[PDB]
Amino acid sequence: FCRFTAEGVQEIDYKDIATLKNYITESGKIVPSRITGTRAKYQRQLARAIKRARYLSLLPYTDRHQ
Amino acid sequence: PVIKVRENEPFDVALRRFKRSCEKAGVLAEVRRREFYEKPTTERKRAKASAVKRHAKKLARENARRTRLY
Amino acid sequence: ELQEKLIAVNRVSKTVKGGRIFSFTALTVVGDGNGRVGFGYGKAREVPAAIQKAMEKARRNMINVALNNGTLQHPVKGVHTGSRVFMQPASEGTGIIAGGAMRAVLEVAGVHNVLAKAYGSTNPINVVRATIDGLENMNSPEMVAAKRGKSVEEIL
Amino acid sequence: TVSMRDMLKAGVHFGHQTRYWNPKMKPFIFGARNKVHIINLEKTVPMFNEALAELNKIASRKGKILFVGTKRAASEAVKDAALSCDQFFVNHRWLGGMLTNWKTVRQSIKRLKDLETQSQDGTFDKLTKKEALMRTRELEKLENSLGGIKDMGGLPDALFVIDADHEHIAIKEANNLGIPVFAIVDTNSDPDGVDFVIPGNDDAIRAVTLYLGAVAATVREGRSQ
Amino acid sequence: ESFAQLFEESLKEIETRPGSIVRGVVVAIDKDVVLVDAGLKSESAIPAEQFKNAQGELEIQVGDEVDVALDAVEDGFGETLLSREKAKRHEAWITLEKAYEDAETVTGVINGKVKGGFTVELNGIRAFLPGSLVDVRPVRDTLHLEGKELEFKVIKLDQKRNNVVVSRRAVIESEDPWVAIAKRYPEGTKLTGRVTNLTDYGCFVEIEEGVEGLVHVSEMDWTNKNIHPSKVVNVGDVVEVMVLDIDEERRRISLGLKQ
Amino acid sequence: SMQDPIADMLTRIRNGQAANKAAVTMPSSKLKVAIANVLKEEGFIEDFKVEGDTKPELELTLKYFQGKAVVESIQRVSRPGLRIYKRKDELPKVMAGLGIAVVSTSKGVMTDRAARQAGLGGEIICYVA
Amino acid sequence: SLSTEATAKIVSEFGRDANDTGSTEVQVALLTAQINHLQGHFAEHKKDHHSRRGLLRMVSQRRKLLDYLKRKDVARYTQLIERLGLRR
RNA sequence: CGGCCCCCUGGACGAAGACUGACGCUCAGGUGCGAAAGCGUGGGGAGCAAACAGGAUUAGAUACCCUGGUAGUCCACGCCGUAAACGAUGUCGACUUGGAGGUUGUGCCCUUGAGGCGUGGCUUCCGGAGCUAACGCGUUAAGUCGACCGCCUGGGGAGUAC
Repeated sequence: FCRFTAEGVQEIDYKDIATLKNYITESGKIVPSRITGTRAKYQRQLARAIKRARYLSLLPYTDRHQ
Repeated sequence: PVIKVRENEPFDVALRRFKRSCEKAGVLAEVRRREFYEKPTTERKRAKASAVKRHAKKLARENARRTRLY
Repeated sequence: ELQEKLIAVNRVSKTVKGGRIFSFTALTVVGDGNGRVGFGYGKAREVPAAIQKAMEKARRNMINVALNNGTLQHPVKGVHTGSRVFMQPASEGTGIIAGGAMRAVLEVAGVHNVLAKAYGSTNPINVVRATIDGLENMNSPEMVAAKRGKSVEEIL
Repeated sequence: TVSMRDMLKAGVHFGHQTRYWNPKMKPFIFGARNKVHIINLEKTVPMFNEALAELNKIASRKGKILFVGTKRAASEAVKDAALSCDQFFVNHRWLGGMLTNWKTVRQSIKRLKDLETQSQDGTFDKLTKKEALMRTRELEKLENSLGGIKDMGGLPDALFVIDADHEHIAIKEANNLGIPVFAIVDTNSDPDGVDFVIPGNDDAIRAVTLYLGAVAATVREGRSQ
Repeated sequence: ESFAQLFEESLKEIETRPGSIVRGVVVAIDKDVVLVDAGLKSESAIPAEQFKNAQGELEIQVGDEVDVALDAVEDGFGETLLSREKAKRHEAWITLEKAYEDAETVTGVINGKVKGGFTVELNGIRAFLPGSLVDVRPVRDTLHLEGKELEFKVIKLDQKRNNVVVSRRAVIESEDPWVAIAKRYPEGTKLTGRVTNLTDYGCFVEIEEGVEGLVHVSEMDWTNKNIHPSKVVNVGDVVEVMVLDIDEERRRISLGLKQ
Repeated sequence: SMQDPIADMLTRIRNGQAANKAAVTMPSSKLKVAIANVLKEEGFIEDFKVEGDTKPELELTLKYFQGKAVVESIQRVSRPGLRIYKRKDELPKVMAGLGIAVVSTSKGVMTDRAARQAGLGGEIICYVA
Repeated sequence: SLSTEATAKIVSEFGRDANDTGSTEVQVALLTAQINHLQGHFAEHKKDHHSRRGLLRMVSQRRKLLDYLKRKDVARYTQLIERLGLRR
């Protein structure tokens, strides 16, 4: 039950923070493709986006850090 | 697993919640894993072995199920 | 009318808590001196019983073999497990030139004239089986004609 | 004799799901509707007719027919079919080596008969209560197993089967001895052991009944002849 | 000939996949198993509990016709998913009928809110609606004679996840689950959910528009460990459950049943 | 790479026989066609049919008598690795005359017996039984 | 890889029809250009072994092509090797 | 071969077309790449840790366990050329029943929805015929064949001596 297949997105955006936030943990970790049911191709992209965000301090690497 | 006790929340409940959060995180498990160095080979082996086991559980057992026990 | 030859008898063991339980295997083969052959492999605590069992086995599940006179119709290979066997038709008078278990099967089958070598393993049980297979597969001229949609004179 | 329309109504044309099929049943399959295999009734019917004819012929020479169906849905029905044409049957679990090992099973049959006699004709009664109970239980067991085949005497001259994959042991036994086999063979089943294959739905009850009934009729006809 | 080919496309034309065409004739009844034949490869093992109406006893003898459902084929041997869901489509059609004249009228009787909306029951089935829907104003049916007779006037429906809150009394008055997972959230919002499969540690009740709930084994009852959930509740049944916990991240809404 | 077309054809035929295939198709060649014709004459296949202009496909129609296959055995003898040429006296007898040996001679491809009759030997293509 | 425009240019020059592209000579030219390009890269990056494998393969292919040309038609080959400046 | 970014760069696959026109397959010698450890010169050195030291354990304990700990692991440029370098399965091509997946394209179809019907590439498991000493392999063959190469000929002595 993938979101990105239905939406039909060409590429996942690191700037689209809200969207990312659904796929990240309360502890900051990226959520598995088993749980979200994201398609494999998209999942990787999502992960990459998240990573990018983390570099730009848009998303946090973890809950504890400060 | 950062948590804040809600207004008029019991202590025990809060504790339980915290525990749940911890479990979700898999923090303890992670710690256990990083206690000692696992050779790459060993890591590989476990992963594949585990996978195999899972597969066995899924299919062979299902086949067994079709036939009644008594 | 049926002739029956006990090829081999072998003592086989099973280890148990006490010690070794021994038993006997009898390999026999029976035939009517024409196409019909059948081997039987019987097992029992005593020899004679085992032999009897083998004979009984043989007598059922026989098999027919197309024989051009006293000999085979063409050179035929037969394999089973280790034992791979070649047998070749031969002129009247030559006799059964074949070794061991193989000979016995031939004799009962009512082949009188063969040139037959057992390559590979010569484990009696396997070799007899191989021989049987060879015999079985061997097609006659008439049969071949039938298969091919021709007369016997067309094939020669 | 049996029409195509009737068969269709029954649900003969339906088969098993596509993942459970046997590729040796690819000739008898027509297509796949809703991911479920459809048996070709154009190829089935003539075969069925032929089988029926064969059965009739067998009957005519005083042949013994054995009706096998241990599905438990069509156990009631097969027995009924058997009884209509006063033939023999195995509606509960086929005893491994019923036919191949007849001589042992002949003893069992005899025992059963004896038990029955004791129950009915003797009228002695006066038996220790536990012992009596045990005896009764034994009788029940025997009846369930060998009730249809108690009057068979020897081996049957033909073997009608409701499912080939389910009764493979029986089929195998029939092949070893050389008894003609008349199997109803769904898409999942193997037709190679069967002599007179009948491509049709083993599972559906109405279809099974239909299959039985025609066969019974043919047997009766043969007997009459 | 092509008689059969044409007959095949004919029979394709005169059936469909869902429980739509009321076709299976009940051809054997035995407690506790009904069985039909809707022109499928095999007969359904129907429960008796998809067919007794509103007080416990059976309603349909031999020959009677209800459609069932489909799109799932062969678990080993057999054919269907149950006809009772069939019924849900009919209910949906009646609810939809409202749209035409902007007013669906039956009877709705709603005594109380498990999760903030009185429960309304139509015919055999009972549904849960959000808190406003029960009353047109602030009237509140707590002062009304218990389990009172009105109809239902619809207040709110969730359109994906099936929750419908309907309007008792006042006759005169006339990606997708997981972003905004804050609706049934706040601590204990009770829900009505059908269980799906009980995995010997769990029960898997999950209804609210493409989510997954567990109610695992610890609550379920008021005994902890010796319980074995298959004994204690059901298979395929709409029950009392509420959230107790949502993680919108590792989609594990952990519902409960001891409440 | 494809090195021996005749051999390949033979293999295909064998596989068809094994697997109870009605007809066996392959890319056509003149030699192959000739072989097919020979087989037909000798009665191991039902019929052969070449079809196409640019890249034609030879289609043999295999034969089955009483369930089992007709072509009991079919081996190449000459092969690109190691060629076999026989003189008319040295020509073989497959299955003691019951089978045939396809032999390519100066006067076209023919069965061994035919070759013998003619009074000429050549390249031994395949044994068929 | 070789840029599209460059490739096109190469094709036009060596190819008779300019739509042809698959002409042996054209192919050789294409290979050669690529090789030349990669020389610069490999001067810089001596440990890039994986990449160098591809280059080697390309070279081999080119050689093969040349050989083919030689047996078929000598004059053409000679011309080609004058144009490209291939020692052999 | 695993954070993220950029620069240079090799291969794979699909979609249609268009072109070249057997240019192919395999390969003794030859050439290159080739884990870890190891070597050389120059850097670096957190953690880990051969060696080493102490503390235990023990009959002993030149080990396992504990506390420390140096080469090394890291980088640059050279050398080494071996591993259960394994799928213990040479490379290339053709042919022979099926099922359940994964991954990555792509054509059509009302995408009426996460779908429906195909068609390509790579890939995991199960299993048929056949094969196999059996175990098992089974369209990714260990089946049926062809082309080329490599290699084996009882165990030890020995992959050692010269």
